[PDB]
Amino acid sequence: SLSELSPCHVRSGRIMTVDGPIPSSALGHTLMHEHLQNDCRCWWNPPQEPERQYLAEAPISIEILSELRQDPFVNKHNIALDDLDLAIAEVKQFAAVGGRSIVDPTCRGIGRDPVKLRRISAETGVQVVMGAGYYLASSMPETAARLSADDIADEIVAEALEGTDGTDARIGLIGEIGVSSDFTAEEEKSLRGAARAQVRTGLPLMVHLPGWFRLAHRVLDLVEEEGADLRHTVLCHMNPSHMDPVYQATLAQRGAFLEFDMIGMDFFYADQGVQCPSDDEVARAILGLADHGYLDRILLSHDVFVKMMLTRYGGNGYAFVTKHFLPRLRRHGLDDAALETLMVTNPRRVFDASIEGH
Amino acid sequence: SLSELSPCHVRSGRIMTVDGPIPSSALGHTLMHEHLQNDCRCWWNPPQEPERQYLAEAPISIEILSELRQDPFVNKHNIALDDLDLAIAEVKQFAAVGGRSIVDPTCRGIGRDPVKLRRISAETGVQVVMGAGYYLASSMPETAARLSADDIADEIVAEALEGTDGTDARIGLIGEIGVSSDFTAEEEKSLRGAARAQVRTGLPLMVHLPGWFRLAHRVLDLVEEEGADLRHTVLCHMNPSHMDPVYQATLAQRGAFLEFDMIGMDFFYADQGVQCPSDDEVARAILGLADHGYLDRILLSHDVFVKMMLTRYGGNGYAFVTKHFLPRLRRHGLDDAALETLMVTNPRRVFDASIEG
Amino acid sequence: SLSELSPCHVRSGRIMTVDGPIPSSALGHTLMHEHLQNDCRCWWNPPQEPERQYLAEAPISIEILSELRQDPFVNKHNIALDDLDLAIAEVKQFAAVGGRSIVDPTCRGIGRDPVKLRRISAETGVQVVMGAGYYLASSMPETAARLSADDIADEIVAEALEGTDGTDARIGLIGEIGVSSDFTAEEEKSLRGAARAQVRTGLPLMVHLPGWFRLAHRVLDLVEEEGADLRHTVLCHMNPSHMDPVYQATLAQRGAFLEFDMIGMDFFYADQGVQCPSDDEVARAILGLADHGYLDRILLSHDVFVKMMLTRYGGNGYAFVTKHFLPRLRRHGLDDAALETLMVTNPRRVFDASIEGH
Amino acid sequence: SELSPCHVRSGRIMTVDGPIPSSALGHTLMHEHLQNDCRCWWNPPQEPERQYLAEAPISIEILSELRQDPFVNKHNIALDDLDLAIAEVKQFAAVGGRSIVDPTCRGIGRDPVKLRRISAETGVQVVMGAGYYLASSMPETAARLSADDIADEIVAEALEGTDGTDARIGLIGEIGVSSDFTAEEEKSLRGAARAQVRTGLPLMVHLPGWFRLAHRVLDLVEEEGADLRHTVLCHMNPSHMDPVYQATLAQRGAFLEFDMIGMDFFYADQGVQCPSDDEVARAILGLADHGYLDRILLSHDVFVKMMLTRYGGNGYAFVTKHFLPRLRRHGLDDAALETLMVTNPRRVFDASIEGHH
Ligand SMILES: [Mg+2]
Ligand SMILES: [Zn+2]
Ligand SMILES: [Zn+2]
Ligand SMILES: [Zn+2]
Ligand SMILES: [Zn+2]
Ligand SMILES: [Zn+2]
Ligand SMILES: [Zn+2]
Ligand SMILES: [Zn+2]
Ligand SMILES: [Zn+2]
Repeated sequence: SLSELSPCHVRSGRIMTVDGPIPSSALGHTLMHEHLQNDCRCWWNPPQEPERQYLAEAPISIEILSELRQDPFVNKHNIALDDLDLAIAEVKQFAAVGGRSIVDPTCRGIGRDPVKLRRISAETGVQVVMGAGYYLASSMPETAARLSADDIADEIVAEALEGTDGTDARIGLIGEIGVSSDFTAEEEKSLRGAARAQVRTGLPLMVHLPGWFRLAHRVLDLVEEEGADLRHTVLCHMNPSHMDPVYQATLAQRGAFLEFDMIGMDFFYADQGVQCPSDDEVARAILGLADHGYLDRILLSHDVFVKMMLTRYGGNGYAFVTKHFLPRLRRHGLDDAALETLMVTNPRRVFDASIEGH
Repeated sequence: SLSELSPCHVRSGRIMTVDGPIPSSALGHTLMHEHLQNDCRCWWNPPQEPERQYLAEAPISIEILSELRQDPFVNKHNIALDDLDLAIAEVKQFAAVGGRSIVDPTCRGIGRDPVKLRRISAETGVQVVMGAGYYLASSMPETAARLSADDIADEIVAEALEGTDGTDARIGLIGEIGVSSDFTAEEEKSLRGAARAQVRTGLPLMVHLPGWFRLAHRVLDLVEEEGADLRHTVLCHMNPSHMDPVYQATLAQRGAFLEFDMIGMDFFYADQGVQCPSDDEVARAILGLADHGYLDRILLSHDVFVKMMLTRYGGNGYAFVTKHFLPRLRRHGLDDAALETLMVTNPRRVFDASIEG
Repeated sequence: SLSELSPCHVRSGRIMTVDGPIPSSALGHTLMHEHLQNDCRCWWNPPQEPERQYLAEAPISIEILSELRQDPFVNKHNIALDDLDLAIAEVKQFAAVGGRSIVDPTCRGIGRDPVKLRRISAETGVQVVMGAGYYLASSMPETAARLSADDIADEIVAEALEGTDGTDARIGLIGEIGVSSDFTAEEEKSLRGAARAQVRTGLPLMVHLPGWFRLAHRVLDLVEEEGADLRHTVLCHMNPSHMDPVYQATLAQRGAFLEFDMIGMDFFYADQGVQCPSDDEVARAILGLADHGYLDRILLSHDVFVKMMLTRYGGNGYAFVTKHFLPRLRRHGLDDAALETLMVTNPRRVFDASIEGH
Repeated sequence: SELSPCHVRSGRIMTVDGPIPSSALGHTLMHEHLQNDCRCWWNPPQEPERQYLAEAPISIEILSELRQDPFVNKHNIALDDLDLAIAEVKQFAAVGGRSIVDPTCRGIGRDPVKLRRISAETGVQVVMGAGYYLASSMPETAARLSADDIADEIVAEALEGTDGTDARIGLIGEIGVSSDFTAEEEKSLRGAARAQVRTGLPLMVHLPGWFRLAHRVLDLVEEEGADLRHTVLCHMNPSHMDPVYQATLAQRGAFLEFDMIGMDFFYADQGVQCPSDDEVARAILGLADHGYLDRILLSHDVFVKMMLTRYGGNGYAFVTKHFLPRLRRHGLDDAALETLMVTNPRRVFDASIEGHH
């Protein structure tokens, strides 16, 4: 009969960062979905072609970038953000263009580390909000199998109230819960646990979608069924469904945030046989959603999750959305006020339910 | 006329390479539009902000590739393909995947050099066809002002029959004739001279178009009134108008080749404020044209023209179309017969009028 | 204090017809929006060109139908359904093809008459449901100016519980509430009173939209803030917005019924300068709405409201949707189950909240 | 030696009342039937509940049903009321109409005697067509006829007379091509095409509007050596949603005739629906936007009694009185309306008229 709400629940007016609560007004210019450190080794796509073996063991170098872009998971070096010093330098680029906060949804199974997040936040001066929960079935630890939906919910609640991974750092978002195109029983159990935790903690809920598929409405049905708040639920990886305006708009209508977290990402995922859309295509979709009154549901990010996405390795880094995509949205007809809404007001809205709509 | 026809005119069944004539059947798997060596200094886009000054004088390195992709012309090192050894290595990648010939439309003003082409063909074993004529106005030498359209046609005729740039290497195509969005009086004179040379030499004609505009029909009107053969006229840079199927299909109907020579190029040209389309968007356009029966008018290439487009500098190289785009077209529905038509039959059709449609 | 619910509220399982309550299961094959008798003289479009003067005064004859189709409101004889015997014969055609019920939304200002409706239901054997409330501004009674939103709600509640126009006939639907492209303060007051009546009586709410505009979301916003049930709110005249799938789908997602009540109407309204879409264009829009999972929100009717729409005058009559449009929907891809859903299940859903969705 | 005295390069047009300079054609309807017989398309109702729609004369109370199955009514499928035809045509002259091209040919009731009565009484100039229509309407005698025999007949009607009169044809046309494109219809079309070469008159071809046989039709016509720039493709209305199909046909040089303006019936016998005027207007705008305004023709194809104002139809003045205003609402200016109703019809019959909007 005790309340389990986070001291930084959506009706508190505060946000839980790895360094403690901050007023929602201090969030400022924000990147809603970025990985600062992680481990994607489980997604390694072994080259079966004899001609393509050199791509697996070699460290990222300028001469192999083209091939990596057509199959980023083929390279072992690429699939792990484990360079803290580089992470710090790359994040400083964001801070250099006004960046103030970063939401890191790296959860259980893919390298979440509060100790490392605090080091980055302290050295960069950029505020960091940490996520929680379980990812895709393949990344789930041996122990998850014995856990019930409520057991998973309990773990999340504890991280929002007590601490995480043996530290007193607490989460500020229940996030990047894995839902694959197969939407396995494990994943459903995981999502139900996250949704129940959303109700118990009052924290925003972020769900990883299989972007090239269309399970978003089924995802929201489940969240809604568990009693969670759709207006504080974020649907990740919307970029690939840019050509389905009805799909995207009806989702926004239900209240969920539509996160276009793949800005700048243009890879072809050989494994899945899917292509990331262009920024122009995404820009038009965003323009369409805004024209239909859903501007306050749109979120932008890069979803940096591999080394080749850092500028040091030829990538766009964490300052690309701010430096290059915003000007592109301008070219598509969006005004300054809209840009402020996208990078500042909407992120705040995800965490603060008292913020008026658009 | 007759005496001025190239030994390899479009009704000869032969093709003129920098190393001499070859039967059209020997052309094989081809890239219709690539620059092996060139000079694009005249297009350098000086960095306005003193904060981007480093992007101008610094050499290309993996750490600045993102910025360069948003403004390729800001970097001086990037705007000139001048390393022959690298050109040779990059071209071998194409040969390694079945590549047999490359058409280099580098013409006057942008660094055409028959000696270097011959070295590349010698060391790679890849057949090279050399272009000719004048490019965009800003690249034209001061001596071009004195030339009449006929004088320009005469120069082209001489390179088709006797030699080029002080060598005995003869051209096998007229082109990458520059037409800017402004279509200046000089560019018009240049194009008329090219069209007249097309009639006189009987060689294919290739025209550079400002891809983000829609001047193609005006271009064909002029080529046609000058008496040139539209069925052996190639319209370059069609990638940007992928969203205008009527425009593209009507051009194909008139008989011209639609060259999607920007496969793999995804830069944002800041100077002009235009964006290169994605390969998926281009693939859909190609499928559409084929659905309407215009498959025999489609050509593919990369238009490699700056350093960052080579694999050595993080780019796609000359083997990308073959290795990665053909599979993409396969994913879109084109069968193997169609891929053979695109990389072998069509290129042959450009140079040989006897190939059935 | 004390309940004001109609004996046939949406959770009653019954429906109020001019002849009393009937189980919702008895509604059957239904036309959700038809006028059996009405008066549209206040919408006459006088021909400025003296050459077209003859069309204004002349009676409807086969010789001038072409001209009338290009400007229906030019003819005085056309803008009033006043022949009860013809109405009865025309309605018998609907019954002749399986029709069981008709919903007549003719309200105050446009000729609502419970006496006539009863004679029609009596002689045709077709069940008739009567609407209520006020229509567009220009048709509103002088007295409506003094009425407050609550007074309007009170009038509607009285017709749902006691009787209407001096009779004991009670209403079964609240509506064909007028909302013009101008959405005047009076129309807003009218709609607010209607929505309050929806909450108090529990009866369905039907709203007239200026189809060629996009005010539907603003309409639902108002019905929503007044506490009314969007799930039993019908948005009329959706046909003209067939080319705006995002707009239509997002309205359906909010829960409102999308009424394509202009089936068969292909006139050009000279006055407004608007053109009625073709049945093929509408069929495609309907297919799309269904493809997106909104089939249970789709309603179909003719909105017969002028003499020229009756078969006697060369028009389609009341049996057109059933005899000709359903087959067209089949040619487009809909099966008999879907057709059954459109003409029976959905109409029942309008009046009965116990009907399962999907 | 077989050119009509009013061939397309003569500057003249052959009407049923003799030659007239092309400049005299004026405001014209390119495809209308003044008198005809469509009894062969009788679509009798096999259900008792629709038996009344068969032998009953058209009346106001059955119009809805007829619009859903035009051929179900006997009275409706024959324009045999000359007095009514005159009255209806006068409506067209009343709004500026000067000429009407009647493509009614062999098999569907062509009658020079009746056309002359109509022209004399209304003051409207009439151009008469020729050739054979759809397979199901060809006479038994056409079976033995070879393509050349068919062309011979057309030539005689162009130079000597028609059906025993001295009235001569001014257009070869409304040649029948069904969705099946039968052997007999192909022979008919080849004969028409050869006659186009011999007489130099324009060629008009009936197309199964809901299909896509136009390019195949133009292929045949072209190989028979006929003039594509004076070939008219009828019934383009139904392919309005295929801008590439329509634009490419226009690029080949043929006229695109939207002769079903105002026609909104559902042909139960074919299971096809006539498009709305708004949809057609959009298609016309698109073609003009891509520079094909000079290839666009408009008409009603009045061919059954219910299409006459007396029977609730639109009559022969609808295009002029109601569709032009619709085109204006869509964005076309007055000069474009002049181009559509006067200049283009003249272009059909006169090759000396230069192109453009
Ligand atoms: Mg002979
Ligand atoms: Zn993810
Ligand atoms: Zn992620
Ligand atoms: Zn170029
Ligand atoms: Zn080039
Ligand atoms: Zn209404
Ligand atoms: Zn109504
Ligand atoms: Zn016809
Ligand atoms: Zn006809």
